[PDB]
Amino acid sequence: DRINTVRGPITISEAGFTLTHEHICGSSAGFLRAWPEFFGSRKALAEKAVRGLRRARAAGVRTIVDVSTFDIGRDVSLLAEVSRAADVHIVAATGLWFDPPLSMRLRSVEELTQFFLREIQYGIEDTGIRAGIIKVATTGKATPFQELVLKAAARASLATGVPVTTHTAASQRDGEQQAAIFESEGLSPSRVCIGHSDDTDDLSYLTALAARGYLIGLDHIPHSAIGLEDNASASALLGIRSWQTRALLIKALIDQGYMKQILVSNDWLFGFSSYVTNIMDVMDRVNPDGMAFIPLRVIPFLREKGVPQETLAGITVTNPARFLSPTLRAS
Amino acid sequence: GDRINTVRGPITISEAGFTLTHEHICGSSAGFLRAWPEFFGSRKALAEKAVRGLRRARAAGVRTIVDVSTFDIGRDVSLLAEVSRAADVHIVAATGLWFDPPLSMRLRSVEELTQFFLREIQYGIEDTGIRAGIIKVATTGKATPFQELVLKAAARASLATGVPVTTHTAASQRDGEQQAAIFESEGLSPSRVCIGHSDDTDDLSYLTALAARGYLIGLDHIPHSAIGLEDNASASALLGIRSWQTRALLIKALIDQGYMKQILVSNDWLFGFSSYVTNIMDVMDRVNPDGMAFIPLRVIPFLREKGVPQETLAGITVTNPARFLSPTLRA
Ligand SMILES: OCCc1ccccc1
Ligand SMILES: OCCc1ccccc1
Ligand code: NA
Ligand code: NA
Ligand SMILES: [Zn+2]
Ligand SMILES: [Zn+2]
Repeated sequence: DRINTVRGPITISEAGFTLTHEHICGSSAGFLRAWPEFFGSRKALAEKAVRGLRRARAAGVRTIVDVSTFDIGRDVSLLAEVSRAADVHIVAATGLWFDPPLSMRLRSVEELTQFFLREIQYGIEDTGIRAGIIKVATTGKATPFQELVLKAAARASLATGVPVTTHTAASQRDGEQQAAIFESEGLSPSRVCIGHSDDTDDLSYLTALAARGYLIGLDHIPHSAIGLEDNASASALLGIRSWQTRALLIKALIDQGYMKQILVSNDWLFGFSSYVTNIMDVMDRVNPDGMAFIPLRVIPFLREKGVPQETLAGITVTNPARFLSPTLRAS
Repeated sequence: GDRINTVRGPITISEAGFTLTHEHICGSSAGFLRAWPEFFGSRKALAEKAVRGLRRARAAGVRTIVDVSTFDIGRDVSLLAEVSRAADVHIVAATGLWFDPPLSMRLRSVEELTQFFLREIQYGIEDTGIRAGIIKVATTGKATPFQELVLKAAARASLATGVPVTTHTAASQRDGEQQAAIFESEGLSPSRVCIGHSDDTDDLSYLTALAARGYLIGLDHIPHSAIGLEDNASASALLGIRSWQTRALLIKALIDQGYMKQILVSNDWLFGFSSYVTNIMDVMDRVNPDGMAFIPLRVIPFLREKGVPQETLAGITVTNPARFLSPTLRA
């Protein structure tokens, strides 16, 4: 009946319109604290995040799920501060992305399970802030270490009921391997969201996963390097497909009957150090709406394409609630 | 330079006294200790262990240690300051980058890295005001492209501040030669550089040639040995099969070749170690129960017994470190 946020537990009904894959800051463990000037200042970053969150809130966003793990440099204190200042619920994550340091990479599945459980059950660091989701990732075939992470993520989810969300190389169909690993651990597909799924047009891939019960994360909607074909780093990161092409995947999935398995987001951020310098500026120019892009542009676009109001509400409110609600497997 | 920066503030050169130049309170990863303190029992337990060990080293005559843990070694300056104060041992903190930088660091330019190192030396680490007194870098064989950038930034930061540079090397692969070339290409004086883990090789030719050029030779792995643990692969790979006596004899060898003024001795010890296999700490503590006190309790006496005069021993353990650590700008 309750979802853990950086301000404490909230009831399922309080979540409202939720963005399921976002970040306050995309960084590295200890980075923000060791070199805050990379972002101007910690204060400047916080203020930027507050402005953006307030704008998203004005557009109807009530909660965001910050899928920043330990290795994405998640700073829960920052999350709590901006959540309170902007009055937006923020769900924190545990798990490991693709940049784990040696102290993590050398751990066993059992040790990692303990670490994920710690963050979900006791709290992140010494803050008492409990994670409400487990984030994992692969970029093509999983590495041996990534397989361990996925297994530990499954074990932690099974013990706590918190869902798992992933980063994929959609092109490479990472989702299938991820699903395989999760199922080998007994995890229900309904507890998993296969992310960045809009990065591919393979509707066969998407639909096959949906059919098995997985949640499909169409969270890269505003990501596009169109108009910047000349910026190699940006093109590499953002792609050359339009936001409309990506958004159309939502309707496609709806049309195929999987409206209840879709999760939409922007995968936006206010600071980004884990890539080339200046990527944030480039991204902000591409999508000035930031996290508000979904409600301001995507939802109206889909409605214009014939998606009914109730399906839109179902996707942005109902689906996230059901996914985030901690749910233990029936015995 | 009339003062050396320590975690408790500046000290005069005379106050350094007997100094261990390559040590660690804890060998970890950025943000690891704060995120998963239970890996070490607890933060409190680790601190207590460190205080006991530092107090024992102090009883044996050690007055200062140089903790060469960088951002990526998970250096926690607050922990260092706490233990320094509780044990009453001076601790010099480091800046630089070891071999496990996260993406936020690895994507940076030489100019960016330079600014980060300067920040830690001139202003302070994190928001603590604790200023680094040394710059740590590393290679493990031929430098990676990023490592070349790190070495160049380290040289630039050293040139602007006067603080020395110390390195991690794959000694048997003669990394010191490439390191030296890079440093020299930036105009850094060899006298501001310590080529570490030099006792890991039996190639005296390599060591004397670097000494002849003015570099400091760090014979800092003296107690590291897996003799008696052949059966333990991880430990063997890490510690080697050469005896502590064989390593200590290199100190004598260099003295005999006329380079007593260019030798720095240490143990490369730690109280916690998460960046390797689990349980490595226990294995190490069994191998060398004296921990950091190994140098003064066993090595100095051993050398004396082999004919090294007291004045020479004092010069190596007090004078050399003082000269090295004193901030010195190029004329
Ligand atoms: O009950 C059907 C309403 C609904 C539509 C879309 C997604 C979840 C719920
Ligand atoms: O000649 C001065 C005495 C000395 C000996 C060894 C190292 C540093 C100094
Ligand atoms: Na919980
Ligand atoms: Na300084
Ligand atoms: Zn993301
Ligand atoms: Zn070391």
